[PDB]
Amino acid sequence: GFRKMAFPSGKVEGCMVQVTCGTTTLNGLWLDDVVYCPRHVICTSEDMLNPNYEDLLIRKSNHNFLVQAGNVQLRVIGHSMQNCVLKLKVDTANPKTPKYKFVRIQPGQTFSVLACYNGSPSGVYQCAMRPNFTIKGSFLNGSCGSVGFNIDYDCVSFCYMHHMELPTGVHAGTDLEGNFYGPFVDRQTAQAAGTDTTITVNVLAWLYAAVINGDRWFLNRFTTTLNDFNLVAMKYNYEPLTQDHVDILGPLSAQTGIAVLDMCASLKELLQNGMNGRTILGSALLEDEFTPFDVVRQC
Amino acid sequence: GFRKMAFPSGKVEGCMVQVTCGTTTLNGLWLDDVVYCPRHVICTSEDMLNPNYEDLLIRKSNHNFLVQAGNVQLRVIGHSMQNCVLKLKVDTANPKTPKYKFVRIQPGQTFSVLACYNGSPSGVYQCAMRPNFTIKGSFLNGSCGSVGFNIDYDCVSFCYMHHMELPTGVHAGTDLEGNFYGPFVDRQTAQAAGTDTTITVNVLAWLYAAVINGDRWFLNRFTTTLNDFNLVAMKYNYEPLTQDHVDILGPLSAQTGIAVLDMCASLKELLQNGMNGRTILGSALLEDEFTPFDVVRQC
Ligand SMILES: [Zn+2]
Ligand SMILES: [Zn+2]
Ligand SMILES: [Zn+2]
Ligand SMILES: [Zn+2]
Repeated sequence: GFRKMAFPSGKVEGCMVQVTCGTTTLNGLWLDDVVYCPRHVICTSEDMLNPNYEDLLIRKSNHNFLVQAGNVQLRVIGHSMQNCVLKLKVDTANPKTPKYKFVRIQPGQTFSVLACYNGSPSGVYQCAMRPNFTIKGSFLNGSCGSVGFNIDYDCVSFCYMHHMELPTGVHAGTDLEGNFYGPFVDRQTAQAAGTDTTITVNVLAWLYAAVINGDRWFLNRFTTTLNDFNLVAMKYNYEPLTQDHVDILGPLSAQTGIAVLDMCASLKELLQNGMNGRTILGSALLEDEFTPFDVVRQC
Repeated sequence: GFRKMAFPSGKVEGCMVQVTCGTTTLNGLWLDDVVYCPRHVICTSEDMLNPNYEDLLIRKSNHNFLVQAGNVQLRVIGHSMQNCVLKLKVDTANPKTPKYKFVRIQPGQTFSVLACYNGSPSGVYQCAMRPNFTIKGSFLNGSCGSVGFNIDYDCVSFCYMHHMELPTGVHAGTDLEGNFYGPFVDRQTAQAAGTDTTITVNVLAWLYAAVINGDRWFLNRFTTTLNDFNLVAMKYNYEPLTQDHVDILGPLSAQTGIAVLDMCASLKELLQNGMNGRTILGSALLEDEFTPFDVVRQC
């Protein structure tokens, strides 16, 4: 069978802490002797309208930051602002610190989010960095500081920290060095996401998953070319397909005996004719939040 | 926002072990001094055509069972068959054993699956016990023994262990005492799932989630009665709605200001008119794998 699957979240659960500074409380990421959290923990609600973060951070010293792991306080002994994240140096290294790296991921790639509330993990789900650098997530109040990650079996690649819901109801945040994905700033003002487009190479990987799992009704007797496939992609706001994308689809092509362009042709007719009320892998729409790697691990 | 969300899987990752007995290797659940796994670990491929499990298990002693946690062997010192599960008593209690209970869940309830391969957690996803007591999962070879669970913040309720893919491609397994959900037996023969029906109370909870999250186009100016709502339910293979279901939807009703029957009326027109190509919460079909409790925790 085939489902949207997150990585196991244990190695990250042991890294989540609660951070308070004033009445504002959000989640933090404790790795070695550093806790990472979004800087707007130092902001009141009024502050968020137009924050001068350097100035706000000057009125704050170490003892203003309340870092808690379960029922234990960690003594802050140094604070820094790296872009939009606060680095709270503390006295004790996290004993549960896995091997980890910080990676900025690319639009179209997927990661797992450990959704947290006041330092407590509440749930885990898989999601994708939309092309317009937003994510469609699930972030209640106090979920700020929740991190996105991938696990390549030994170490945790941290790639996301949640900072904001935007007026569209969609989600924005940073890498773990504090740089926003996309044009967003951690301020409570109007901010456009811009047009979001379907992750074409992912959609194709899904169809390949479908074929592997027995759903192959959408298979056609036509074929197509890449440029003419892309002429329909632009029409239906799909990312243009490249030869790289064709190569990544290679192993799925080599398993299904279905050439990439032949799949591009069936995708073409689904886009120009719709899906007629039928489903692929139990979805009535074209699914773009599985990378070719995601599909491969499930097959 | 709103996504299908699994529980944090750390407390379960530390319980997964690998079990071998012959060339057959699957996953096990190590809690206190007991490892639990599906009994057909004692079966060859030939055995599975018509296994006499008591007889097969007699030819097996303790030293035939290879129980491994990462790179450590656990000495088996007693073996039992409880229904369709093997209870491998071992010498060392699992140090990471959380507080846990074994619960048999009810059709329509949801749980998280920690999908594993040879004792290693590979991913986690949320799913529902379909009314016909199957689950639509993601189970590669060697995923047998993977467990389903809920976490009620302190203890892990284990409710599922995967035993079988059926000829439909759908999934069947047992509670942790070894009793199949549904009419299925751990034998490689033809086995019908029977007609699967939509989990009506869940679908309604989803619409309530949708309303809360801003999608409310499906709201109508009609209303309806419960029996006439159910007269359309039977037509579209939906579980009949009861007063209990209405009560569970209560808090969502009290939050949305939308009476349950008014929602049942909008559901009625979606079932008899379809969804016209639009989406609710980004789905082009009616979603039934969120309980009212699932929706409530996300709101
Ligand atoms: Zn925030
Ligand atoms: Zn690594
Ligand atoms: Zn098996
Ligand atoms: Zn409990």
